[PDB]
Amino acid sequence: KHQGLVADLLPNIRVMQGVGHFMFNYYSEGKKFPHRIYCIVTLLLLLLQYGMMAVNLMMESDDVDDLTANTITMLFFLHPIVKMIYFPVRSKIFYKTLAIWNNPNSHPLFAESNARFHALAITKMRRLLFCVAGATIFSVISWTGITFIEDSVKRITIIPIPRLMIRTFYPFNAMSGAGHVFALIYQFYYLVISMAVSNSLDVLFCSWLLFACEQLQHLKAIMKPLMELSATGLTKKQEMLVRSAIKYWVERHKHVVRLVTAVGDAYGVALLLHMLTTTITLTLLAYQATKVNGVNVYAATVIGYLLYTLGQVFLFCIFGNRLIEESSSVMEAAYSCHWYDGSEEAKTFVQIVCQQCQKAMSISGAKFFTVSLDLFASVLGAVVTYFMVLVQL
Amino acid sequence: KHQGLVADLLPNIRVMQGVGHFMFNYYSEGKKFPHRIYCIVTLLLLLLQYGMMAVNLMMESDDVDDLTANTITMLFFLHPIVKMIYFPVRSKIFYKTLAIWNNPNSHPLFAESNARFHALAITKMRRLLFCVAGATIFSVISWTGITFIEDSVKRITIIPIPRLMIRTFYPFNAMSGAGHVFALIYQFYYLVISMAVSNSLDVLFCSWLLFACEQLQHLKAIMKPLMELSATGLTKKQEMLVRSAIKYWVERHKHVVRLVTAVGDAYGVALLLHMLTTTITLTLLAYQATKVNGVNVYAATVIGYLLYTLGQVFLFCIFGNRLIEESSSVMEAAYSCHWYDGSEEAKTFVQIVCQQCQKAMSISGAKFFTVSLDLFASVLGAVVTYFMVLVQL
Amino acid sequence: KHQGLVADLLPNIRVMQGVGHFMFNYYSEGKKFPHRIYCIVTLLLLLLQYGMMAVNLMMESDDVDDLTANTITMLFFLHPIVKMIYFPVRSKIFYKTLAIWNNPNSHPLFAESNARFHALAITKMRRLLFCVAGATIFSVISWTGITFIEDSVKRITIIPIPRLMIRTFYPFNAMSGAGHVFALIYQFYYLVISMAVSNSLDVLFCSWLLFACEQLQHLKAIMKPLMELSATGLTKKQEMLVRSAIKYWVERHKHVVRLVTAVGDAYGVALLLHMLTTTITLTLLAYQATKVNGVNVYAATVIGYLLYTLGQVFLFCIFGNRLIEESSSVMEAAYSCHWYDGSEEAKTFVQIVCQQCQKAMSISGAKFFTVSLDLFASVLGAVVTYFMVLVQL
Amino acid sequence: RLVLHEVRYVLMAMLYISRGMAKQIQNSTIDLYVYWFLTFIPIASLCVPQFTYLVVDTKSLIDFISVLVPITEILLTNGKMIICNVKRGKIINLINQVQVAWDECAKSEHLEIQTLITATAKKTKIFVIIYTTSFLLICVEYSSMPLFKLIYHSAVYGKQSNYTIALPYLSRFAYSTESTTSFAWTYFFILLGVYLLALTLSGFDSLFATLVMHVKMMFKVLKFEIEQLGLDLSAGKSHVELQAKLKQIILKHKTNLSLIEQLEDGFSFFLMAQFLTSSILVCVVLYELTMVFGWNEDTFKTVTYLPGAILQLFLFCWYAQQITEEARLVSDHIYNIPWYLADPKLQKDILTFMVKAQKPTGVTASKFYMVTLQTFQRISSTSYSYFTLLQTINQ
Repeated sequence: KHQGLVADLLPNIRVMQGVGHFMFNYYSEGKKFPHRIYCIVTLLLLLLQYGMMAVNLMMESDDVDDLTANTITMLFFLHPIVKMIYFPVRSKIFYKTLAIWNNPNSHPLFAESNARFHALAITKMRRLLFCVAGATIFSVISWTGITFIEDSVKRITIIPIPRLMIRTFYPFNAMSGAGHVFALIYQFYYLVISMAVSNSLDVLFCSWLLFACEQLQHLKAIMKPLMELSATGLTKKQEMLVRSAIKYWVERHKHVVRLVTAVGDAYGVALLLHMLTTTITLTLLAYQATKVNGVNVYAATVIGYLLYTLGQVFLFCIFGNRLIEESSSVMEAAYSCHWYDGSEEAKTFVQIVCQQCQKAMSISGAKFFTVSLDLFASVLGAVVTYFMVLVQL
Repeated sequence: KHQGLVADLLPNIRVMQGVGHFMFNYYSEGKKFPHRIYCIVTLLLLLLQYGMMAVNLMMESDDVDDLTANTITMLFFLHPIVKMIYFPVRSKIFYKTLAIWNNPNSHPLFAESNARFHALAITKMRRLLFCVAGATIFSVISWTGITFIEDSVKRITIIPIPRLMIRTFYPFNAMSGAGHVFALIYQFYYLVISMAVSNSLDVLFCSWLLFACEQLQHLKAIMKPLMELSATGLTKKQEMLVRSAIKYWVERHKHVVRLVTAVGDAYGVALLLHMLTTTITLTLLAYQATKVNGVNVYAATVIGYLLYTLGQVFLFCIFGNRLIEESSSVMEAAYSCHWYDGSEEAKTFVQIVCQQCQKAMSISGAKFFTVSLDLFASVLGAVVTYFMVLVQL
Repeated sequence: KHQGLVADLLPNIRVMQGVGHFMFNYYSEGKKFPHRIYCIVTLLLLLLQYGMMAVNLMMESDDVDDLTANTITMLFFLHPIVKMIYFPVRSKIFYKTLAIWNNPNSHPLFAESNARFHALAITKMRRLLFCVAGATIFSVISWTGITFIEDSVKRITIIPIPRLMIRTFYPFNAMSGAGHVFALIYQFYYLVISMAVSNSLDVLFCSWLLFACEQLQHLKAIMKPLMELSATGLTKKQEMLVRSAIKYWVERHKHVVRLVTAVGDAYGVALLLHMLTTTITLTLLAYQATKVNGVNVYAATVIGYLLYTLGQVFLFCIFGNRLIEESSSVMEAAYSCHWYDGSEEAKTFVQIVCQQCQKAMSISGAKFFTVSLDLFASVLGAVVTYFMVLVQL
Repeated sequence: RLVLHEVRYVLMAMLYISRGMAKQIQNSTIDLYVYWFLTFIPIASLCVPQFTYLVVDTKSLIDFISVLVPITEILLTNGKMIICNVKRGKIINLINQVQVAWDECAKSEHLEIQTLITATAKKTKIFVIIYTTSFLLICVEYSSMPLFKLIYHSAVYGKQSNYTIALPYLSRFAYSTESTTSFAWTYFFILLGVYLLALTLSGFDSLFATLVMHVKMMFKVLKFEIEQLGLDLSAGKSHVELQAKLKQIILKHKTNLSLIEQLEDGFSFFLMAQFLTSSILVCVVLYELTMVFGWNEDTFKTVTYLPGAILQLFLFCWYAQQITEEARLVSDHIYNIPWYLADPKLQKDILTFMVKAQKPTGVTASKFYMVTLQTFQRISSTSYSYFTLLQTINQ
């Protein structure tokens, strides 16, 4: 919890540890033992509820609509389990990534901009974490309220059904007795924990991306005065200064590239699994939306599911796209200085940088796609087209 | 069987010859005559069996389900026939490709890296060949077992049908007598030979691609010390040494480009035909999967067909994608050296290499598409969408 | 006739003028007045037949299938009329294009190569024309052939319909000897003239593209001895010789670029209108193919329509794709020479040429799209997808 | 002088800017708040009543869609009002920079630049006039048709006319309108809102197109300067003079790139919302036409709603295409000079110039895509595919 890129992200690491995202790496060994059991317990509880959910879906397969709703719930709550199991297996690469920026470069002339942009990155990371936490809390409260404003009823004739936030089969009578209140408490805990683990892993990915983008911003900001330093014939000392500045710029850019590659390594398969689950979720959600008539509870539930799913996709796409834009705009930043007035070394450096910048940095979901607003647009178009085809038929 | 790129692929060549892929080029002429007849015989038998399958299609056209199954089988077994005929007509370009790496360049400083990466390439080719052979054997065994676990019955009333591994029409009574065992043996041989020929040609293509990729890796690994060789002004001996190293690097890169172009010329039309057959196979398979209900034999057969087809496509796509990725990453490797400390010739060499690497090497199916994981993703999405539409209708 | 690019294309120009394609530019003034009259008459005749077809469409609109057939024929025969009217209005730009290569560059060292490639171009052009001519003739014959092997009958009861090659309404009897013979002769003339004018304009476009591609081939071929001339410190005479060679190369490349730009300006709107018509043609043709059930005449007619339409599109796309490929191969060939042994001017020339060639030459349908095999693939995929949806529904 | 003169007039007529005719327009908060207050007028007079009628009084899907199309157009126009009010500062700074560039160019001693200047001024004036006049005519006719009907009926049939006047649009208000005073005041506010919306549409579309025209003129001036550098190369002038001339050319290129950047920054969200709404409206109207195909009165309304949408899309697509095309052609212009006659250093500077000039530079739609003519082609293709698939799947 000391070296760079772990001190900056320490609040997010603490959230993830608190919810149960393992990570037995960033505290004193004294807490190493107890926390572990807590994690296991949480996992077990999750699985328990998940299993008790799946069992319900087995006897809810007589009809199609209830089957569709149960399947959507199961996929939505499969996301967090997949993420929670995914992290520990790849903890090696995750810890390699979190220790990438422990020993960065330094130059006297660019220390001030470096510090300014580091602080800006930290502030942006904290803001993102708080915003996502607020969204998660709002979603939990909305679920816990909608489960009460509506009416619990089963259509066959009318048959009362236990009023619970998540449909589930329980060995006990979870209708009116203390089993009812126990079930509500357990389901509330399940909702909070699942949403927390999923969104916290997503936020860690996005925070890595934000740090990379801010480092690119600093690189451009110092690109502006680097040429002025070169422009000025020149004495040996000035030539050495230009060489050192160019070395600093190139090495910092290479460091940013290393960080981006490590982030991709760490999270590509997670992105692929997320999108695979999403696809089916969105298909079922389009079928469900085909049945909406009015502004009743059903519409609220369908819109909530669609909004949460597309919001996760949209966060990923936003930050991938921002990385792409900064990496590309490096060239514009390099062109707008007085490169024609510099020395031969500076002009060649600008040339090579401009050649390099033609390809934008990006994160690929296991080489099957890249995260960007184009991906979000394609997903949205596909779901809209499928919904139109459904409604026409 | 002595010169480079044939000593490396020699197990592949021997397997291809043994299965009956003509190719009367890489043994003592004394064996040229016998082997030839063997090849012809195989083809005849293949076609013979193939014909008797098509005949069975004609009298099974009363219904649509049997017609669909017969057409799927016919295309699946059309693949190997097309490949077997395709090789001899284009054999000249194949032999030209296999002799392309007979006289590569050599530099004292980069000999160890070249040897290491050549050995790595050879090991990877051997691993790929063994894995593909194992998959082929597994498929053959699965077919031969599933034909027996299931029940041979035809529906009108219930009509017993011969228990054969492939639906076929035979002039004799291939149900109980020696005809039954003869048909079983003949069909086992047919399956083995067809799968072997198809997969062996594909594995040769993939081995070419692996060799190219490993050569690119060697190029990057040696690019790292080349600049340091230039950086140090330089005495005339040093300039000659840098010129020699740059000449070596550029010539080796051009050689890899030549090899990639030769592979593309050799196999583009084969890729086009393969995907043309696949398209219809996958369409019919989606229609068939629409009829699955349970975990009975039918589901197993359909899933196996889809798995095999998508596996062929996936193999092609993964190796094409690897070629693209290595060719692109050459630019990153060129940027990441210490060029800012090098001389002017080295810097111009870096600039030109980056310009060249702006575009990535790839293999196209007769300019009608490129083989990459994007193609596999598009195929998978198309089949999934068609299935969804079919179930909706 | 005595100037380049109109001497080479003279057979195409003569064919165009012969079929009535205006272009009163390339003969003695004595023939100016007669030829014009002929052209007008042809157009008149064309339009008259067209009108006589449209009237029939009015009385064959109550039914839906014959409406589709009539609409397909009307669009097919719309293509030639649009091309015929299009040429004269834009004749100025066509004449500007045909006069591009009247005064080209020349260098003593690269003369021989130039001549060879020039000769090559002419040969290819001739071949193309002949091939297309053959195809055109074949189509006509096939058309006539079918019109006599099928049975001329209309379903209401069976009513005998006049046996003509095109469904049309005529004031004449159109069934007795005189009217039937006149209708047959007139419709044969119509078919020949329409196909000839359309394909002649198309072939002119494709021949322009062929000439451009061969010029690019010449530049790539001669780029090697240019560098070897640079490589050798040089004396003044060698510097001047290298400068003259570089000037020749760059000027010829710019001339090719100008030719491509002029071709695009001349033919963009023609391509746009062609594809606009072809889209509706292919939609109606997919609906028509939905009704094929093995009958010789109907299946043959539908397959002929589809083949002709896709063949026109394919010709345009293939020649555009060849242009793009040659443009990029220019960079590829600029790389593969002994620049590392050259001087500063030669290396800078290589760098600038490669940078310029990073963007490929292309022809766009008035900037609404690009003509390449990708466009043909898109058209084919759209028609196939629509057909599949239609058959499933 | 005063680039975008007619645009300044039309903006002033909208109270968007009170001192438009100044050489350096000023952004004053008074205009901001006045324009916000004006923006709230059409919302209350047009948007809310029409939306209420759509939600409540509609009885069938056909009526729903027919009422939905015009309401969607009005909502889009109000969104344009709000977006441009928000981007006021950037838009005004862009206009000021364009004016500065034009003033710098107008001091030229070369007849070619003067001809370019005159052609650009004439083009902008004519385009603004035609577009604004046509849209004002359309909106005024649509709004005031019943007023003219009343006047004509009163004049012809006197007091015996059996004609009762109604508001120009199908809408429902919170209060009654049977009273003459309320009816008159609501009618006046409806006309005020319609006038504001029409001026918004015309003025902002004209501003986008005219800024594109001026950027194109600047690119042509850059082309002229590049050609002059080529002539100086042929004439064989010393190295320092060629360096200076190339430096000036690069500075001009940077200025033009800055102008494109400002235009994109100011109009990205405008274009995104425009394209989204137009495409969705096209799909909806195609569906409606399919449901009511054949000879009848309903088809007329859809046939009228379409062309406005298609032409509005085409305008933006065409001018974004022009921006991209010129930015690209800079590379050809710089390649065509006799650079091989210059010593290697100037050739390397030209190489960096060319590397920058080749990058696709244009105007994006909220960064989702770059707007060009291919965007219109894609929208048209999707519309046609949707139409055909709808017809087939119908039965």
